[PDB]
Amino acid sequence: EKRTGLAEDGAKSVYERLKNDRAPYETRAQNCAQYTIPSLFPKDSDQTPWQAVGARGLNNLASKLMLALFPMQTWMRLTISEYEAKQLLSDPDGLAKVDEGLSMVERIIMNYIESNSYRVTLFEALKQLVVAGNVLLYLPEPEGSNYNPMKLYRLSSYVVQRDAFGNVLQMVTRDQIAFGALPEDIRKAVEGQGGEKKADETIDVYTHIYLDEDSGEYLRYEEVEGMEVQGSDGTYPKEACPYIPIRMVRLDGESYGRSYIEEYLGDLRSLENLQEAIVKMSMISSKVIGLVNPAGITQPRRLTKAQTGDFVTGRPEDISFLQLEKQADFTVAKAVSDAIEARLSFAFMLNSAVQRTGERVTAEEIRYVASELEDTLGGVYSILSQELQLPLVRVLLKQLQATQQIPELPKEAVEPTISTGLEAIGRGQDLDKLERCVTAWAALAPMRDDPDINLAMIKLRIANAIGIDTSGILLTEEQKQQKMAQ
Amino acid sequence: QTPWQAVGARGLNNLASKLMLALFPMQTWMRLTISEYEAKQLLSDPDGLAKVDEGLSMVERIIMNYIESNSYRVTLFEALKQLVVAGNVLLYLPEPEGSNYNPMKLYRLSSYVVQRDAFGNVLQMVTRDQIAFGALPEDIRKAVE
Amino acid sequence: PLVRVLLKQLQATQQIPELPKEAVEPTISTGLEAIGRGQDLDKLERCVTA
Amino acid sequence: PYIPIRMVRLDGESYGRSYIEEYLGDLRSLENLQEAIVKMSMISSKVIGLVNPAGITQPRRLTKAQTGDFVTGRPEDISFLQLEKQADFTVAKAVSDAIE
Amino acid sequence: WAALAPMRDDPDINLAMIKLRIANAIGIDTSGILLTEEQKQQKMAQ
Amino acid sequence: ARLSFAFMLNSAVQRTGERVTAEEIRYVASELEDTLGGVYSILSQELQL
Amino acid sequence: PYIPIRMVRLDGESYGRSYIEEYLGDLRSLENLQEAIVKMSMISSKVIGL
Repeated sequence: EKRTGLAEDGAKSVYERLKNDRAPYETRAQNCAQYTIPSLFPKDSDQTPWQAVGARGLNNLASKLMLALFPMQTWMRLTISEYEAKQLLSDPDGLAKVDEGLSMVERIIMNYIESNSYRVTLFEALKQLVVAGNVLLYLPEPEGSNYNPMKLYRLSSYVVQRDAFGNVLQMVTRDQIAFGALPEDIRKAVEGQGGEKKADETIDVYTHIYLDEDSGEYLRYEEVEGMEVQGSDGTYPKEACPYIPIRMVRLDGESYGRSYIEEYLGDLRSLENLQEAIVKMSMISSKVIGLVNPAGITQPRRLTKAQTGDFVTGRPEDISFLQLEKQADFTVAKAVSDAIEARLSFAFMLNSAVQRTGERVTAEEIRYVASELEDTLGGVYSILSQELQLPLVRVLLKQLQATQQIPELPKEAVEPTISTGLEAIGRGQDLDKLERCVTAWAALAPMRDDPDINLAMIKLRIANAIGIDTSGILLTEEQKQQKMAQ
Repeated sequence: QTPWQAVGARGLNNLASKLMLALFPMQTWMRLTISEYEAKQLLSDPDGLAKVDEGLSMVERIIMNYIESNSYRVTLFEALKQLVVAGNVLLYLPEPEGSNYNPMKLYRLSSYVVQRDAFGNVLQMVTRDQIAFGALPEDIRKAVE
Repeated sequence: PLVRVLLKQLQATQQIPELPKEAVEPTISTGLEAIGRGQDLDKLERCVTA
Repeated sequence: PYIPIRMVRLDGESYGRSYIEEYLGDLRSLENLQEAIVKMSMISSKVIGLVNPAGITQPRRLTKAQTGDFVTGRPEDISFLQLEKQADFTVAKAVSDAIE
Repeated sequence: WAALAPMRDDPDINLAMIKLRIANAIGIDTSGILLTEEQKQQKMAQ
Repeated sequence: ARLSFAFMLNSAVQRTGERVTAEEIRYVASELEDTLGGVYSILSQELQL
Repeated sequence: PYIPIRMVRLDGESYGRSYIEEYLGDLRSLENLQEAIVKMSMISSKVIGL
């Protein structure tokens, strides 16, 4: 069947069209990668760098973020939905069974992420997210309990179109598979479409995903050499598309995202250009060249051949050694280079932005400057929890629930709330409030045996101000007199 | 074109980061409490009161759950940057509409306009989107040709 | 303004289960009050130390 | 549902002022200077030989020499072009730094 | 839990609930952390 | 020096510039731990499992 | 039982990148410089009478 809508005139033809507005982004990504790690986004179409600062910064930033966002620890938290949680009012037996299945679900997701090598690709994705605007993550249908890894498309080989509100209208990926590696059906279709193909010839395979105007849901198909692939068609519901295009830095009303490094590219290239001319300098400067005056007696052969300790026919007025003596010029260059590199280290939260060789670095300023690095990391992290973490989890839930790898739970826990960050680590806001109230209560120990002060009321008021539940914090009359008797 | 120095870049970035962690943290950040007038009514009625405070600090957690689930933090960040560099930002939050992914919309100063009265209340606004024809809704698309 | 609006939008779509009149127009604290490190707590535990 | 926000108010006016605007002077000053400084560092780090063509020392023979090599020439013919704007720099640096 | 030693002999504070709540926020199993009624009164007797 | 950070050589701490404090040693050492945790958490997925 | 391992993945590619590659520029630089310096030290240690 000929399909229409956004897929009216072929997948490849859409890819081609949308590529036009994507181009700036991939130029920008190519420039940033040039001065860090070029293999992330090479300057092929529309060699290593001199300095390694870009390289170790990017590597650092990714590592840090990946150990924050996706640690070996449990990192999401599923909890009962607010509405259904109001239902199980005065039903602890029926509740605590919900939370048991939810925290089971937690563990299943975790076991999946562990066993399908999600961490490794997430790393590569973070690098990409940092250097270029965007990554496209694709997680296929679980399909058994097999090794189901994730797939990553770097900005160069995929394309996106968003509406007014930033919702995804259509996507087109473009794999480049060698003919030999293609499935037989596809392989046969291709050569049956004319011209016999060599095993090492590469074949563009376009994958089109798009919103249908009629259905409130996505359609997908694969498309090779202008013809749709046999049984490559499919559909995805709007709220759970397994293709996730991620932006690092949003500009609303725009299909792709800006990148992190781009903001600090000015100072990065500046460093690169300088570090080059300095290294070259040092090379001229470490080269010894003698100068025998040919008007003199001292003959150069006789010098080169000499053993150490040797007396040789000559005068010292004939030989001189070519001195560079660009000694001051160097320290000006160095001072600048150093300044910039220092500025970059802060932007890559390298811990050795503390390392200043100027003065005796106190201990007290270290804590303050290290908390400027924590400040700016909290920034990217709290943005990448929304952008990368929550969508990845939300989609994994729906995917696993579809294949009944998630044993049936009671209605309450089908749409739970997904906590991430410090809550899940078990170091959250609730615990803090509780153990700040305990420390506030211990400060009325020097009046425990009160004359007429009434500890009960003050005890409850402290908890209220701080904001603990205080649902069964105070001992009731019947339970207190019961405990007074025993 | 990029700038020669990155002091401004890290400066703005710092400022926004700090502000956004202060204004919109993962913690609860608003607090809803009984109105002064109606609170005077429930004088000597604790049982009837702390039920109000119970439904309110429910409301808190609902708003919070929405802000978490609808990516409010990420757009607030971009808005704070905008707010610092250009004088003003425009936030648009559409009708919840089911229980779906309803994000917020941001209009930079360049693509919206405002007129205020004497007392500074809003009289009119006019935003200006710039959509590719292909992305438009079919009804509009067909009107346009 | 952000909060005030959300309240009115959520109460419109009855994504906010009905509460008794008192809590339809409440007062919206922000800042330190909410964090649980406010003026009230300070005054209390300054009175305990006195 | 449309909320137009201002950063810094000026009463009786539809739009708001910005935070950075207040400090723009010192910011553009910085940007002008750090430019002129960066460019300085590129001049200063560039080696350029000067072989006196009245002389004996021929430049082809200097560029082709290995390290350790002895070569026909006199050190009155080669000189390396020095920028020595060492003091002028630290003036510019002092000011840049003060602003930063 | 060692931080509520300066109020172990509580007047009307209820250690039981706060002890379980701390464990929940941290996120231990709490599957048989509290002493049950029959097992507690058994231990009080012995 | 730069390469020593990249190879997590402990003696990237060793700077002859200044009297190296005790408090910065810890902080710079944990840059090396940071970047080691990086390669390790990858190679655990790539090589170990 | 054949396990081919990659260090640094590039999705859609059969072989992996290396860890050192990312820092090779600074490494060859050192090698070149250290060579010219060691060679300097042999010229500097050599006594020749005239």
